[PDB]
Formats: sequence, structure tokens, C-alpha cells
Amino acid sequence: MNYNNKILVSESGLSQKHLIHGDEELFQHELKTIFARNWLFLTHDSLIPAPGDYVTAKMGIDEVIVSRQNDGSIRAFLNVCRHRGKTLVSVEAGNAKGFVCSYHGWGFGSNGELQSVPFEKDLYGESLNKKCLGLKEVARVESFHGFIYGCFDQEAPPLMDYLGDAAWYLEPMFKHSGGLELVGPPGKVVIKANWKAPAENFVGDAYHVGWTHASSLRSGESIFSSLAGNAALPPEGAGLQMTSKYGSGMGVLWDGYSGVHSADLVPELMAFGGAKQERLNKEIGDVRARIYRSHLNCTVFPNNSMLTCSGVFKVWNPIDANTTEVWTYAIVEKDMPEDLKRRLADSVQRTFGPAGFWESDDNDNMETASQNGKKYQSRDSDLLSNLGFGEDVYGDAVYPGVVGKSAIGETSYRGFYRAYQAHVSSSNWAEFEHASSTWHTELTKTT
Amino acid sequence: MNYNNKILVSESGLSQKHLIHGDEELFQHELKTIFARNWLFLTHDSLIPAPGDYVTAKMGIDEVIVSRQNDGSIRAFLNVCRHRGKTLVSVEAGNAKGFVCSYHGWGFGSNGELQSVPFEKDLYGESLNKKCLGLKEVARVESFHGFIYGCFDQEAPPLMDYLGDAAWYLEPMFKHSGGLELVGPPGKVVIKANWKAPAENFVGDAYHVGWTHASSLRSGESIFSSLAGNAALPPEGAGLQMTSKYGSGMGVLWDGYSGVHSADLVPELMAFGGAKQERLNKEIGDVRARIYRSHLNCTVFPNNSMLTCSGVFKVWNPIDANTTEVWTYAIVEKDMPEDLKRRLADSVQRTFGPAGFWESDDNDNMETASQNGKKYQSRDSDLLSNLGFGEDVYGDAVYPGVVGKSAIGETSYRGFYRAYQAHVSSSNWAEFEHASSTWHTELTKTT
Amino acid sequence: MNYNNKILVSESGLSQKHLIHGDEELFQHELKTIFARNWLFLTHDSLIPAPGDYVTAKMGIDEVIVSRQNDGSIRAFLNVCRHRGKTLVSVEAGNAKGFVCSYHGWGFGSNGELQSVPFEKDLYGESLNKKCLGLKEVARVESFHGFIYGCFDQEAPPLMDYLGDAAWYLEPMFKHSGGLELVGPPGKVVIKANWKAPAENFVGDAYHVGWTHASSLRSGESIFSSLAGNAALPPEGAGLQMTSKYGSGMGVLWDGYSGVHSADLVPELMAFGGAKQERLNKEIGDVRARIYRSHLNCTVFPNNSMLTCSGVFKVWNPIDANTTEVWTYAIVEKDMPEDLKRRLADSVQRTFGPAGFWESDDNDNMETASQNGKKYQSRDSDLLSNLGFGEDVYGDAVYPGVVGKSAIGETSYRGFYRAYQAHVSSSNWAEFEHASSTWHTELTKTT
Amino acid sequence: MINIQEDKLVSAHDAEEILRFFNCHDSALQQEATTLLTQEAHLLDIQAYRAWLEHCVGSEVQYQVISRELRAASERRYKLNEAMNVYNENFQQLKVRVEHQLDPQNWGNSPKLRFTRFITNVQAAMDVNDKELLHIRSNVILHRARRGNQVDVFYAAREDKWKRGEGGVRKLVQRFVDYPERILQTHNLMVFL
Amino acid sequence: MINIQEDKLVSAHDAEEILRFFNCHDSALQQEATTLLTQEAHLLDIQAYRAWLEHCVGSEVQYQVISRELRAASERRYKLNEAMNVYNENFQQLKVRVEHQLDPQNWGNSPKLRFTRFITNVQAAMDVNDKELLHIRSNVILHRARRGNQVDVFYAAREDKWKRGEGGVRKLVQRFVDYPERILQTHNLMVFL
Amino acid sequence: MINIQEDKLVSAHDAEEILRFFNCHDSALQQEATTLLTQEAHLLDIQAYRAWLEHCVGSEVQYQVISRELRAASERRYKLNEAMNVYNENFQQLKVRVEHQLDPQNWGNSPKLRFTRFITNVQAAMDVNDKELLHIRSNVILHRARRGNQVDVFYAAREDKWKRGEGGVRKLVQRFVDYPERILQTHNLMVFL
Ligand code: FES
Ligand code: FES
Ligand code: FES
Ligand SMILES: [Fe+3]
Ligand SMILES: [Fe+3]
Ligand SMILES: [Fe+3]
Repeated sequence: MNYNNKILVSESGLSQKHLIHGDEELFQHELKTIFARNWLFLTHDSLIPAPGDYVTAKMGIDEVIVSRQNDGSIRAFLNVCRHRGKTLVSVEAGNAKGFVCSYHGWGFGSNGELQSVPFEKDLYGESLNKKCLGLKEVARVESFHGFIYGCFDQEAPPLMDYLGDAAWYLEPMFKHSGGLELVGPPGKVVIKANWKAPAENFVGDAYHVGWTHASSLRSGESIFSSLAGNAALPPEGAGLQMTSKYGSGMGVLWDGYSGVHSADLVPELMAFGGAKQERLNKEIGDVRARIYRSHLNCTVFPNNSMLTCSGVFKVWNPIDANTTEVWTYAIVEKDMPEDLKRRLADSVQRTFGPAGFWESDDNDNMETASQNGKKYQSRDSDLLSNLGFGEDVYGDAVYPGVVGKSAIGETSYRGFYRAYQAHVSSSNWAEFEHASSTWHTELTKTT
Repeated sequence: MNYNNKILVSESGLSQKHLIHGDEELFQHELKTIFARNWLFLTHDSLIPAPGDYVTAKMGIDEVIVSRQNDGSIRAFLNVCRHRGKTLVSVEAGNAKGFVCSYHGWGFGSNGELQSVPFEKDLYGESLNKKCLGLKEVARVESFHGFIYGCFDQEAPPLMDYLGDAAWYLEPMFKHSGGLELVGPPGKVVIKANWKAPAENFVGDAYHVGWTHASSLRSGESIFSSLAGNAALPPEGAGLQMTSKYGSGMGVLWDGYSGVHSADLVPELMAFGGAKQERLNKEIGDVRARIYRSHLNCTVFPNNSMLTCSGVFKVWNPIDANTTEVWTYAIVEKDMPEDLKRRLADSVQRTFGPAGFWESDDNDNMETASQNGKKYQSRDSDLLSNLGFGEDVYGDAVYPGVVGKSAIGETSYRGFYRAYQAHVSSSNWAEFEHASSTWHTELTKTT
Repeated sequence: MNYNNKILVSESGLSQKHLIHGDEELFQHELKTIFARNWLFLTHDSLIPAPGDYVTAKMGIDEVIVSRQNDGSIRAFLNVCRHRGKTLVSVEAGNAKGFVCSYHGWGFGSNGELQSVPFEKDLYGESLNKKCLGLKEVARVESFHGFIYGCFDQEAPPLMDYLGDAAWYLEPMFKHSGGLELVGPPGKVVIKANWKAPAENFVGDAYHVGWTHASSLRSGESIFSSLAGNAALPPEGAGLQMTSKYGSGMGVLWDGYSGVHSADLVPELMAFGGAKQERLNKEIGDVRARIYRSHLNCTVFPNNSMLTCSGVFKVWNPIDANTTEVWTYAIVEKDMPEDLKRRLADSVQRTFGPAGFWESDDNDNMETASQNGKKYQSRDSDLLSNLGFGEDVYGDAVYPGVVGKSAIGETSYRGFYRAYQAHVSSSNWAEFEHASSTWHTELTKTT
Repeated sequence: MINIQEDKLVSAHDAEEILRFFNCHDSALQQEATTLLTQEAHLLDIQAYRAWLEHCVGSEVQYQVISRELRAASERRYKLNEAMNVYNENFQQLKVRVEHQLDPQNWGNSPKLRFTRFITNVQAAMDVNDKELLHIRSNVILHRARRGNQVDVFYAAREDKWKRGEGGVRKLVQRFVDYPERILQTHNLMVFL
Repeated sequence: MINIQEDKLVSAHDAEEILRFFNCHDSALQQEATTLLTQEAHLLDIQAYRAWLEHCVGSEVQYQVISRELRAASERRYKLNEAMNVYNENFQQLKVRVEHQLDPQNWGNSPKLRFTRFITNVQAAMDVNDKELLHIRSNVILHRARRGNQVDVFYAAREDKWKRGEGGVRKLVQRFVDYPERILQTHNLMVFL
Repeated sequence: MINIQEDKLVSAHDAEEILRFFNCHDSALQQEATTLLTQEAHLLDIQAYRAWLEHCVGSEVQYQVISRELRAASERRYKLNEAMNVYNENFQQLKVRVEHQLDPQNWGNSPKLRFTRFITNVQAAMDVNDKELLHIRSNVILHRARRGNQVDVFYAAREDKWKRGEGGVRKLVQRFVDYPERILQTHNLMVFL
């Protein structure tokens, strides 16, 4: 398949070829043009706060060691020994000043430098140039209010610019709330689905909530209980959808601070968020303060997703076209009381973790939609994302980005897939930029 | 591999390259040139007799919903939602006027039409053209005396013509007996073999019976018991072999109405079939009436097989080059007494079902012959099907088709593989026809 | 990938691309250019000593029957029936004058000839040319002091020449000791590693011993106990490394006759080997007699490895790029007392067999180094084998081959990978010879 | 103890069966049943099929294993055959299968198969009317290994009826298994559960 | 009986637990516990979730399953959360999950799932202080089959506490499971271990 | 009870073993054996290897696991070694393996492994001549999880001999396992069955 010419996503992101969820050759091509080129979630400051603290993380199918340096910075390295290629670290987290390879004993520092080689003088004499034998390093590592992302491509935009118009929406919760923390360790489960399936569902799919999660809504008595079985349609102005130049996007559901949490947490949360919203009114204004206590279902392109307020934080780690490793963390506001923090963490896993009764509603949707992408008669079929097309705007006085002034629609799919086509048909960042010079015009065409 | 030039089957179907049972690229090419182009078994009227009755079925690796319409006709659709591609129906059979997708709630009718979309007016307004969003439909669905076959290719021959010369042989049992019924549900088992292995074995392999099934013959006391261990060779004129232009073919074993069934059923069956054979003598003649009570091991090209009289009905569903999903049903004569019907059904599964002691004799044969097709030194080796070559005739006064007037031979392999080469080197039906203009001359060459 | 141009191994075998341990296309290409072209271990005379004795063995991914003929010779055949390609023999060893296929009953002799075909006269008449229907035969089968190797390529060098300079090192133990025997049956385990990983480790990796096997050394009280945790560096002149034109090579550790065996065997072994070394001094000289009682870690290109003295004998059978079937036998000196023979066999399996506590130390090393070869960021990385480069010699007065006069180094890796590049970029034996006309100059470049 | 109008996922049959065991508060019968099943599994595991027939199986036995068609939880109109019989054997039919297993020309039995069976969760209760009839419920994990690298594992619940016939030996008179995997991924179901 | 300074791979917790069972040399309690667990597994296997709640689960229950982060054997400085809760439920939370299972719009439950549970290695000992509190240890293999060809098998050790509340019925008051597979290869862990 | 001339698939050894258990109609011994094995499995599962050695294993132990070569059912001429020893250990050899497991530089043991063992089908019978010698048969399913996504499951039948030595503690004096899978698909067989 010629990825320069093949139309995998139609104009304005209206449709995608079903094969994108199933084709292994395209998966291989994504490793290069999506995962090696874009920003990927690694960890949070709260997970490696002290010098020598490290976690392992996936970046595409590659595994990296993410380590807090003595100077307080964070560096990330391929989890691979520079001698004969053994995996260096076999744990998920810990603290250390270095890492020793259990094959031949080479010793690497937390800064990736080759520090020691057993009996170096007697074996290598002076021949070994250690300065050139440090761990392969991740070129770019940047932070967004404590959230750490990595990128293998030096030519990428800074993380902030990469977030584009989505940044404005996240800031109230990520910045103005006084800061978030990530509660680990994460739940880890393998699903038989393409990474794009859950990515697209979290980026702009409020339409499925009432029906897919009918049973969970009915059972939990969460603030969205009505909506179960599509019994009620959310009111006019219940929220909006936005998307952005580099693919990130989100749905906004006004005031839903208790989110997916069951009646046992709703009073406390709704009280906590409201109290903060009052204080924030003076600092960032009413609209932005409201956004803070509003439920955001967002995907940070390409494979990091979250539900603010619900506090669900997800990494969709790619294995192959129909295999994904799901990592689930809980996000909490630092100034929440500890007991509330612990209960929120448990509730996040209770709903969306390995045994999450909500996440289970989604399994078959994701797996079969992905698996059907390999079926002969379906490879060339068109997946539809045209809901709300021709009513999106750009450059609004209040809400930035390409915006659909409605709670339910497919705006965020369109922006997600627009950035995806551009990347897959591009050899580098400059070409993606050229392919994206009229992005917002493309998304609002008929408006 | 250039499938236009590659000789996968030698002239006259004398030999096949062992790689056909193992090559994944060829498997992929078969999806297009065998499974998407030819007639495939779906179900039987007796399985969906009432309006709204449906079953799911495989057509290649695709899954379809096969539904009885209100007007009494049958239509079949891809089991895939037209929105984001989720699998629509998750059961094997039932009754309903429509199907609702559990992802976003789109409602399809049993006629495949998009009937309802949740909150269509508020979300899509008038923009959604539902008439264009019905389930992808199987172009051709036809019946052969209650047996329902589907074909994705509109240019195909009608089913009757597709059956060609094999139709004459099947008619006495399928038509003149007063009709057959299919007893479900079927047994379903995955074997590690290429779909062609069991297809070729059922189409023309009486040679393996005495030896492969030695233990089953000895143990069951069926009408073919002698023959166990190749202890006896069937008498001169014990039967024949036939094949046809579009690949279907069968072996005929004179008078074996009790077939593989154990002594407990032989008296009743042999009495039942004889009684009917007497009545049929006046209606269709002695020869044809005999064919009725004669054991036919047949394959309807490409992957549907059966043993009449024994009542074994098989679908060899393809998964990959060394993986096949075997479906086993029982076929019974409608006018048989119910108690006989139930006992025959059990005996079919007892012998050839998931725990069928006869079918188990075949497992290793099929699996290793298929698996050896991937082995380096064997890919380019030639599988032989030359037994009886140069003694087949065409245009006989009594027995139509390309015919080997002998119970044991490889005539049916030759015709099967002749049609297979023609299809794989052809881009469409017109080219297959051109490649088949001297088919019978090719098969009888040296006669 | 163009294997004519792609540099998979740098000049002088200094580095290899990590992808060689992970690429499936390269694996497929190795089937042709490594496994179908080179000498592969089949069995030992002691395993099939009597006429009609046979074993099955792998040659690449192909399976062959290896049978002792009446005239005392050994012939080997593809374990595949010449009719429809079923696997002929389903056991690992036995005795028989022929083999009958359980599909249709064709009978083959131990000499591979098609001897009988059921009811041949009545079915085939005279048409079947049996002389042309014998089992596909392995072209070359040769012996090295009872050890039997096979080669599919007729153009190969005789086994002795193939062993090249490594032969001299093996002769004292394989020839002058009065002969070795192979104790079966072998242990059989599947590891998730590329066949080259254990092949390279056994051919020249003494560097990993102190560190990888720290726990085993400490626990067993074997003659190399000191060395555990790299606590001590072996003395100057503790041994050497050699490699050869066709890829075979080995490490030599002076006097280590008790090898990996635990204190319970050290006294007896050290006594037994010394006694023989005294007798051999007069026959083959002091140096060669010492080599006999010295520990050799050797790989016979491409995938047969051994530790003399320890008595470990391994076949690394390829399945796919990250899957290998490990066969483990014990080698013993024929003139050892039986009770010592039995205890040595048990100790070989105790240390290096399926539950071998030493072999287990190596598992993760092999599996991850192989698995990392598939990871995107690591495919194009360079595995290093430059230790001791520029100090190897060729044409030494005492020790033949390309030789590193040091116990620990990477000489044998270099020669192994030099022969591997040459084969993979070559279409036949003549081209490999041309690509190897300055092999030893290439390996000693900077010396 | 179950109300199936409230416990909506529970079949009437299943509710019937669990009532029969919550009230046979009877330890010795439980141990007898355990012994019976362990001995049956052992004979089966060593492939002593004739012994099994002679010592464990009653002349009036019904040995049944079904594969149930996957239908909608809410299905109420479609009434055609819900299941097929993988096994549905009388003593004679079992004898045929045993002969088929013992026959020297059963090529699939060379080299010899390896079976290993694990019987757990044993419950026992006497029948209300036939005082000589014992109901026994147990679960089985059956492991079959053959030809180097073929490995199949089967899982199931067994509903048995055992009766003392003659010799006082308690023998199997009915075994019923609703096999839990609709599509077998084990080559065949040719084993005695 | 364990010295953890010598048995270096043994956790203090594990050593504590094994001490509690090497000295409840008490056969009848073992049989009672066996019965309790077999009945619990049976009700679960037939999906009688309301019955399970009413008859097997105490109002003060803590139903907990954790996934422990993989750390170095020699780790001693890193002290952040070692584990997350796959389950950590009180009676009400369990009731919500049960309702979620029974709901007619749980699309994942059609067609009906098939569960088969195997309970083994049962040990029982009374608590030292609360004479009404029974400690029960057991291992479970849980087999789930759905949708033709989906098959998931779960393995775990269970540390339980059971108490007679009212009706004299012994009910579950605490279940603790440290799930042994860090990354689940089973789609989800949505089953009651 | 078996006639091996008629039950053609049955080995003489297997027939010998089953005779020894059809006549130790002895419930208390069965329960003692059950307890012994469950405690042994528990200590093993928590990796208390020194405890296992001290409390469960006799000084005269032979701990043996074999892998039998696949031969023709009708084989009668080929008489070379039929099997190899995956394990064939005396007490000292077991101690070495235990030390190897406990060693801080066993890199394969970090992060810590997770074992879960299921023991079923327990049968017990005293030996005819040595009244202090107990024969115990049981089947084991052994589950090993490591490094996130590595999962190996082992299945086997165990033929044991246990003797009261000193302290009156019954200890293991012989374990014999004929491993049923010829080619292991589990990376290694480095576990104590
Ligand atoms: S592979 Fe890491 S030290 Fe050699
Ligand atoms: S995928 Fe079917 S309604 Fe959306
Ligand atoms: S395949 Fe061997 S006789 Fe036919
Ligand atoms: Fe959802
Ligand atoms: Fe057959
Ligand atoms: Fe090693």
C-alpha cells in the first residue's frame, strides 16, 4: 500500500477505511509515522519524585526507562543494553543510581552513561570508547503540569504547541486547580482491539454512553443515571466538542464533576468541585472556572486518554493491529483530603479498571469493530464520522479550536482522523505541517 | 507469487504443489478468487422456516446474518454495523424483526434497512441518508431443494448450473426422496488443517477408507466393515467417481444406504431406503432410484461436503492456511419417522461430529499434510492425484460428467483442482469460463 | 530487504544489526541460505546402532527420518509421504524395516524406496512408476567420529573440511579418547529466542559466565566456583578462543575437565581425565593431550553446540525468529565406567537440561535480546562483538585457526558472524567461497 | 433457596440441582462419592477402558455430552433444537468406542497418549424416591498431551447418577455434561469426561 | 515454623498465614470449610448472584483483589503505592455489580456466559480472639467461556474470613486475593474469584 | 482388577499402582495424606524452600521427574534408554537447587515469581511390608507467573512414598513423575512438582 496516495481518511475526516483497525502493514507503518514522531505519555512527577526514582514505560512497542536525575530533570532511555541487546530493567518501578545488565555485567548510570565494564582494563584495555556507548536516549521529554511525555523525534513541536487548542480546555483542571497527581500503580490489561478504537471512543464519543453503558448508568446511580437506555436526551447546551490541529480533542459535559462515580461519592465531589469553582471565578473567569468542574473526555494524540472529574487516565499501548495493552491510572487533585483521594482512586478502578464494570461494557464494541477490519468484505468499507458535520466553527470568541456547540457529535473524530491521515502520508514533521496548513478550514468546510 | 503464471496445479489436475495447503499469501488470494467468487453454504429452510428466523453463518472469513423475510424469501447481510463497524449479532440463531447495535443503538430491520437512529432528529436533523446506510448485502442467495447457498459475486452462474453434472447425482436424494432436512444445531470444532484437505478427502477419497478408518470399520460393524485394514477390495462395479466443470464432484458406492452407521441402525435404514427405492423405480427409473439409496461422498465446490445416506453434512470454514472451523450437521429424509430422525442425527455426530470416532481417524492425516505444506523442503513438492488417469470418460449415455467407472480413484480430485487452478489464475467469472472451455477434454486427455 | 547489499554484519564481524534476532523475512531467507546449505546435526551411531534403527530429527524446520541401513550405512529422508504429503513417522525413535503411511497405506522401506501400494495391480495396473516415488532423500550424510550430520546441498564441502580449523581442537576428545557416545533420549524445550542467541553464546561467550551464572557457580561448588559474581578474573593464560573459515569456533579453558559438574563428581572426573591425559601425552603430544582434558565451549555452525568435559550437547532447532526448540543430550567417553556414565548424564541434565539450574540463568538473556530485535527503535541498532579485536592471529605454530590467546574475548563471535554474512549474501557454495577468500585476513585486520 | 424470577440469569434446571445438595448435610456420602470419582479418573487416566466399563459403568447408563447453540438471553420465539449430542451413549455404544480405542490399527494412539484428570468440587445426595440412587456433582479439568507438542485442556461440570447394582459396587447410570465452550479449540472432543 | 531471615523469598505476611494453619489440627472444621466453598462456587457457577449475596456474603464484607507492582527483590528505597485495587468492595458495591450483571441491557451477557470453578487446597482454622471467626484458605481456577471461541482461565489463592452471623449461617466477611499475573491476558478481570 | 492382556493400553506399572489403592479402604489415612500435600503445596507456593526441605523432605529422598521418548505402541526391538531425568535428586542436590533459588544474584528471581498450586485426586495406602511407609498418589496443576505477561502451567500425576522419620513428622522419601508433555512449551521445567 502506497501511504502517500492511499486515501485512508476522506476529506474533512468524514470517513475512515475499516482496514485501519486491522491491517498489520499499516500498524508497522504507524510505528514509524505515528509512534516514533508524536508525543507519548510516560509518567507523572508524583510517580518518580525523588532522585534515582524510575519507572519503565512503553513508547509504541519500544520500552523505555524514565528516570529522575540528580539535577531534578527527567531523562528517558531505551531499556536495552548497548552490548548484546538484553533488556536492562525487569521491574516496573524502583529507585537506583544505575542499572547493571545481568548478561555480562555492564553498568549504566541513571543518566544513561556507560559507567563500568567488568575487568575493563584487562579485557578492553583502552580500546572501549564508553562515551559513545551510553543507552539510546529519547530525544524529547517534556512536562505538562507534572504529566511527562516523551518523543523520539527531535523535529517535533514543543508539547504545549502540540496540545494546541485543547490546552485551554485542560488548564483549569491541570493548572488552576492547584495541580493534579497520578495515583499508581496502574491496572494493566490486554484487549483484542486496535489502539485507535478506545482512542477514538474517548476523544469524541458521548453518543455511545446512553446505550453502551445503559446497565452501568442504571446500576451505579451516577450523575448521568438518567440517559440509561437512551431514556432521555441531554438538554440543549449540555456541552460541546472540540478538536485541534495536531489531533487532540475532547467532549465537554457541563458541570459533571462527580462523573462516573456512584452515589457514594457524588455529594462530596459535587461539594468539593463547587467550592473550588467559586474561588476560581475571580482568578480565571466564570467560563474557565466552570470548565474545571466539567467532565472532559479527551484524547491526547495519539494514544493517551482521560476523563477529568471521573479521574480516569488511560494509555492504549499498541502490540499489533488487533492487540492493545491498556494501562489505567487514577488522577486526583493534590489538595483533596487523603481519604477522598484513596476512595476516588478505588472508584476509578472500580468503574474503568481491569474489573471496571463500565469499561467492560465497551470491550465487545472495541474488539469486534477492530477485528472486523481484517474481514475480507469489510476492509474497504467506510466507517462514518459525519455527525454534526457542517455546524463546527473555528475562531470562536469564547471557545477556541474547531468546535461543535453540542454535547453529542463527531467533531473530535474528524480532527483526530485528519491529523492521522496527514501523519501517515507524511515522511516528517515539515510535511505534516504542509499537509495541515488549512486544517481548520478543512474541518468546518460546509459552515 | 504471480497467480496468473504460477502452475499450482499441473495439466489435467494430475498434481498440486504442496504449498497450496500452507501458503498464507495464497490463502489471502483465495479469499478473493475462491470465497468471494463462488457459491457457499449458508443454511437450510428447516433451520429458518418462519418469518424473522435467522442464523449467522460464515462465508469465507466473513460473517453474515441469514434471515427469512416476511414475503418468504431469504436475504443475507454482512454482520457488521454501518456506523463504526461493530459486529451486529452475537448469537448463532433466533427470531426477530430487526437487529439493534449495542455500540450506539442504530436499528436495522431483518431486511437490512437502517430503520432507526437514536435521536435522529436532534442530532442528524435531516442530513442522514438512511436509504444508503443499509447493511452490506450478499448479492446472490439461491436454493437447492431447501439448501441455501450465498455468493458475493453477481456475475456467477445460477446455483443449478454451478452444480453442473453433479446435480444429476444429488437429485434422487435431494429432490425425489420427498425432500431432506438439516438437523441442527451443528457441532463446531477447530482443526489445524487447510480447508482444502477435508474438502479433497470428501470429494474423491474412497482409497483411504479401508486403511485410515480400519479401527472404526472393525469397531462399528457398519455395512463396510469388511474393508477394514484393506482386508478386502470392493468388487468390480462397486461404484464410480464423477466430477464437473465448476469443481463439484463425488464418489458413488452402490447400495450403501446405511453408510457409516453401526449395526444398531443398519436393518431399519436398509429397509427404509429399499422401500423408497421400489417406489422410485417407476418415477425416475432403476439407475436413478438406485443412486438414491447409494452412498455419495461429495464436495460442493469449494468447501461444503456431505455423505448422503450416512447423512453427514460439513462446512469447512477457513481461518488461515493451517486453521479450519468444521461445522457438522445431520441430514435426514423428511418422511422418516421422528424417532429414526433423532437416532440418525445422534449417529451422524457419534461418527463424524466433534467426538466422532471416524472423524478422529482423519485428524492427523489432514493436519500434517497441511502443516507439511509450510516446511521448506516440501513447499515445491508435488502432491499426486493420478490414480485412474486415462480411463475417465465424458458424455456417457447413462452417467453424466467426467466419470471414472470405478469405486476407487482420483477423478474427483482432478476436477476439483482443475476448477481451483482456473479460479486462482482468473480475475473474474468471464476469465474462468475462458480458462474452462475444454475442461472435460483436459480431464480425459489420454482416454 | 536486498540480502546481496544489506550489511547485516560489519567488516571483520565487529557488529551485527539487532534485527537479525527478530526479522521473520530474514528467518525465511535463512531457511534457504543457512539451513538448506550447511551441515546440521542428526544423531549419533550410539542412538541407531543396529540395522532398522531410526530416529526422527529436525533439519531447519524440516523433519527427517534417519535410518541405519542393512549395509551399515545411514540414509536420511524427508518425513513426508510421496502421495498426499502426510507425515510418515509419528515417533522419535524405534526399529523397523519400513514405514507405512496411515493415510492410504503406501509402504516405504528403510531405504526410502516405495515398496508397496495397496491393491496396486487393480488400481494403478502398471501405470505407477515406483522407482520415481521414493522418499525425498537428504543428499549428504557424513560422520565425525560417530556424530552424524546431514546436508541438503550436494555442493557443500565434506564435513571434515567444513569443520576446518576447529577439527584439530575437537579431535583429542572426539577421536583420541577412544570415542564418545551420545546418551539419549534428549530433553526437549521451547524457548522464546532466536536460534542464533544460544548459538553465539556457546560459540564464544566466556565473559557472561561469572555474572550470568553467579548463583549457579556459588551453589554448585563446580571447578569454576571462584568467578561467581565476577569475584575473580581467571589468570593470564587461562585459555583461548578460536574460530574458522566456515563459522565453527570455540572457547578453550585450560584443564577444566570436571566442567560445570558439582563437587559430587569433581574428584572422579579430575582423576579420570588426568589418567587419560598421561596416556595421551605419548600418542598426540602434551598440548593436544591437554586440550582433551580442557573445557571447550563450541558451536558447530550453524546451530549445534556443546561443552566438552561438562558433556553438554545441544541442538538449537529453529521454529521462527523468536522461537527455538532446544534439544539436550549428554556426551560421555565410551571407556568410562557405566555408573559414572549414568551420573554424568544426570548431571548434564541437572545443569543444562529442561530443569537445568545453569541453563535457566541464560533464559532471560536469550529471550529478551532476541525479542528486542523486533522493537522499532532497536532494529537498526548495532550489537557489539569487538572485544579482543586487533589481537587475534592466524597461522600460529601451535594453535591453528584465527586465534585469540586469551580466555575471554569475542573472537568466535566474529568468525561466526563473518560466515553468516557470507552465506546470507550468497546464492550458493561457490559464491560463499569467493566471499571468503580473505577470511582470516579480514578477522585479524589490525594485528 | 433460589427465586429465578429475581435471580434472572439462573435456569430452572440449575435451581433444581442446587436445591438437591443444600439439604444433604451428609459427610460420609460425600467421602464415598469422592472415592468413587477419584478411582474412576485414575482408571481413565491410565487408559484402562475395559476396567472402567466393568467396574464404573452401569448396564443401563446414559453417557451424554451436549453442545448448546448460542441464543439471545431474551429469546422466546425460536424453538428449534437447542443442542446437539457430542456424546449420547448407551453401554453398547461406549463398548464400541472402547474397542475403537484398543484396536491395534488406531493409528492416532501411537505413540501412546497421556491423560491427566483433576476432579474437584464433589457434592453428593441420595435421590428422594429411589433410595438406591445417588446424585453426584463434580467438576473436571482434563489434560491430554500427544505427539510432542499437542496439548488440549477440557473443562466441565458433571451431573451424575450412580446406583449400587450388583456386587454392591456403585456404578454410573447417568452422566450429563453441558460443555461450556461452544466452538472447541482442541482438535476434537474425543475424551471421556 | 518459618525463619524469614533464612527463607529469604518469604514475605512476613505469608509466614504469618502458614503459622495459623500448621496448628489447627482439626478435621471437622476442614470439612465444614470445604462444604462452604463448594456451595459458594456452585451458586456462582450458575450465576445465582443474588443467592450468593444473600447466603454467602456478610453485611460487613470486604471483597478485595489487588494487582501488585513489579519491584526489585532488593528494593528498599521506593515506597509509593505497591498495589492497586482491582476489587475493594463493601456489600453495597457488590450489590451494584450484581445489579449490573442482572440488568437486561447488559449486552455483554447475551448470549449467556459459561462459568466453571475449581476449588482446591482448602485449609481452615479458627481465629485466636474472635471465637466466631473462621480463617479459610483455598485456591481457585476459574474458567469463563463466551461467544463461541472466547476462553479465559484465572488462577489465584484466596485468604478468607468467614463468620456465623444470623441464621447460624457462616458467611464471608473478608476475601483477599493478590492476583498472580501482573498484566491480565484475559480481556478483563470481571469475575468473582 | 486389571488384566493387561485385555486392557491393551495399560502398562504393567500402572496396573500395579491401581491395585494398591482399590483395597486401602481407609478414610483417615486419606485425610492425613490430604493435609500433608496441602501443607507441602502451601510452603512451596510462598517459596519457603528451606522450610519445605526441613519439614517435608526426608534425608533419604529420591526426587525424580522423567521425560519419556515417544515410541511406537507396537515397539518391541528398540531397547535403548526410554527416558531422561529432568530431575533425579537426592537431599544434597535439592539443597543446591534451593540455595540457587535463594541466592541474591539469581537475577531471574527479580521481580519475585508467583506460584499457585492445585492438588487433587489424593489417594493413600500403607505399604505391605514397611508398616511405616505410606504410598500417596495425587495430581498437580502448577501455575507460574512472572515478568508481567509470562504464564506457564504444568500438569502431572505424582507417585509418592512418605515415611514418619523423626519428630513423628511424615516426610517425603520418594516422588516419581512421568511428565506427560514430551516437548515443554513453558521455557523450562524449573519448578518443584
Ligand atoms: S548484553 Fe548487557 S552486558 Fe552484554
Ligand atoms: S457502531 Fe453500530 S451504532 Fe455505532
Ligand atoms: S498420503 Fe501417504 S498413502 Fe496417501
Ligand atoms: Fe464507553
Ligand atoms: Fe476419512
Ligand atoms: Fe550461560
